[PDB]
Amino acid sequence: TRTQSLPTR
Amino acid sequence: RTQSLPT
Amino acid sequence: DDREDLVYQAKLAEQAERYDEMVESMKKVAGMDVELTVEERNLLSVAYKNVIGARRASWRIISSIEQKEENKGGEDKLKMIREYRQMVETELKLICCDILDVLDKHLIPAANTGESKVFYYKMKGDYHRYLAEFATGNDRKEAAENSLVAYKAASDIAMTELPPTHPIRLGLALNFSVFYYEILNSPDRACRLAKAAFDDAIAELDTLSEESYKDSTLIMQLLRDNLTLWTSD
Amino acid sequence: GSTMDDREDLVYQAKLAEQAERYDEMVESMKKVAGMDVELTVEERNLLSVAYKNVIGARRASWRIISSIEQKEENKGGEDKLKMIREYRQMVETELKLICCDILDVLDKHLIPAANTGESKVFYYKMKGDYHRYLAEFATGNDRKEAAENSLVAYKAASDIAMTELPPTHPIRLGLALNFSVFYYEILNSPDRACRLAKAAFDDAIAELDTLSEESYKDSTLIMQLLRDNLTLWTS
Repeated sequence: TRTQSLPTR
Repeated sequence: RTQSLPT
Repeated sequence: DDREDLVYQAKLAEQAERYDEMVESMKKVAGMDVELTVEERNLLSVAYKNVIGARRASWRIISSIEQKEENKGGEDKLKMIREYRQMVETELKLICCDILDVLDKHLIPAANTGESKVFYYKMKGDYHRYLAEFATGNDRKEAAENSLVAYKAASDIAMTELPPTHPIRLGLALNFSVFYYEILNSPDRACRLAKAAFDDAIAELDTLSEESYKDSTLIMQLLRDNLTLWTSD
Repeated sequence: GSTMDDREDLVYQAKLAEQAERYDEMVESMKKVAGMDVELTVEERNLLSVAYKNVIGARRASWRIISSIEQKEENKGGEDKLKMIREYRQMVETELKLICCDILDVLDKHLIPAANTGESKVFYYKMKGDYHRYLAEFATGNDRKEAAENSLVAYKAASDIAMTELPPTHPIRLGLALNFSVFYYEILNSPDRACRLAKAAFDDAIAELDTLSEESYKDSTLIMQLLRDNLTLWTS
């Protein structure tokens, strides 16, 4: 898997 | 819905 | 080399999903007045299908919003919505005329094989059909007629150059049947073509290659799916 | 003819552009709203954030794919292919700079000077941190050190406002902790600080989750799950 930032719409 | 040839 | 570099650029743009640039590269290739390889043909169609598809999706959404607002009665909202649709429709005409021009001025005159001729005439059929999706009045009749002539030409070459199980022939039948139903409003003819294509393929299903089986069977079931849906109506 | 008519018309266009998924136009619209030097509504700042995120994200994805291809070719040794690849990467990087600077100027000249609530200040300083972080993603040498500093300072400003003005369960606060921890991990390459940030944010929110409403409960728990996901991955 990979790191995650805040998602957007 | 109707569907045509995909890409 | 220019050609080899051009094709490598298109493969990068496809990887990056930057389809405007992929169109730019493959268009230079088609202008070379040479028989394209299967790979280059795929690159070309993918580039244009993606550029046009984004607009086709935007147009359908905006058209949907316009209907809802027309029911509601928002006059000011409708003026902006319509202006937006007209802008997207302008983009659509420009993309279509570009590829249609390339097909008539370079690809078809240089086409060297039966499958490639079928391929290019099917593209002509597709992109005139895309014009007809949003045209109105005379522009609509011309686009529909032009689409029909291209599709019939492809079919006539295919019925003599490709086995009925060939994926390009099948994909031609699929898009042509969609045209009959969606543009000409002929469910009868649409189903007759789809079923005809399905039956001719099934009769020679032993002719399918292991590699063509995946593509062909997926296409033939799209024909079956269309058939089921159209008969539902 | 008034600015308020213009504003509603601009916001309606952005909502159309968003539906049609034409984010270049949605950016153009939301940027015009931001130029009026007013406090944006929650809706307007969301539209603006979505518009810029989609525009930059397409390039960020293109850049990652091209860099991947660049690595593969460097291993193979194809210099001529690499000349084309690097030209492509550089073109995408130029788009990235233009986009990042565009919103960063909007933030510095219009949004932040007019922000009057805690939510919106945290929101704008977090964006500033985000877009300086995107610059740092592909920068090199000094430009990279500078982008990293700008990102760090902006995130620290956002955090200083957030810890005194937003509850620890607040989604903007949690989302700030998420992106700030990612910054520690991906830009500063400090996994320890990234974890300690994620864990602290997660723990403070779980303690007061009972006060959370409903719509904010959904958004908060979802961000807490991203914090937990990143933690499990980094600790793996």
